[PDB]
Amino acid sequence: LERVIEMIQNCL
Amino acid sequence: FLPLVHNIIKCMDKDSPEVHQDLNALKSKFQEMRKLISTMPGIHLSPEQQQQQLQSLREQVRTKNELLQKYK
Amino acid sequence: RLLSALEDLEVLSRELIEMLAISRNQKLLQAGEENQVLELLIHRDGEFQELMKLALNQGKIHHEMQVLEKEVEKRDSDIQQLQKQLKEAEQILATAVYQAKEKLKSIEKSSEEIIKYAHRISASNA
Repeated sequence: LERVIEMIQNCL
Repeated sequence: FLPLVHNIIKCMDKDSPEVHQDLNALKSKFQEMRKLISTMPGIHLSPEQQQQQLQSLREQVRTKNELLQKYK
Repeated sequence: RLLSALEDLEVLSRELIEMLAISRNQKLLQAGEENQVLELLIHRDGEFQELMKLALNQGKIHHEMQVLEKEVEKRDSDIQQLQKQLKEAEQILATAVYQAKEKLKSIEKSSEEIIKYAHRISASNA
């Protein structure tokens, strides 16, 4: 959930 | 490529001094440049169409980015 | 158009040399001998000194094409990772846990009743 949100905000 | 030809044209306009035993430089200058005309990136199509293609693909790039904002 | 403007320069120069050298070429008078052809060369140079600058803009315009396509690839390269994590996301979740809910919870409730039920037929195996 945090990785996806980080993925959502970031290019990767 | 393209900036060089303007220099080649400048050089070709300042040659052919006199008539004697001479070097066929003017003959090698139109041939050298004629190759440069055959290698210009953009004479194959009009400039307006290329610019229109830029905005059309910027529309999707913007739309994808704009739809990437609703993504959040 | 550009290539045509150059074959004129060579042809005009070639004919100019012949009649400044060949004395018998007076009868065969053609282009590259008068002052009108020289003026034509100047106009060709002027036209040839305009089509290059238009092309220089085209090359720069085409360069802006590649950078945009790269962004499209970058905006689409991550999609391959996006699709990879969606299938992973679905598999992570335990779907249809309602079966486990009505099964496990029913066993739990009563935990005080199962213990009492098993205390009276114990040692049920040989």
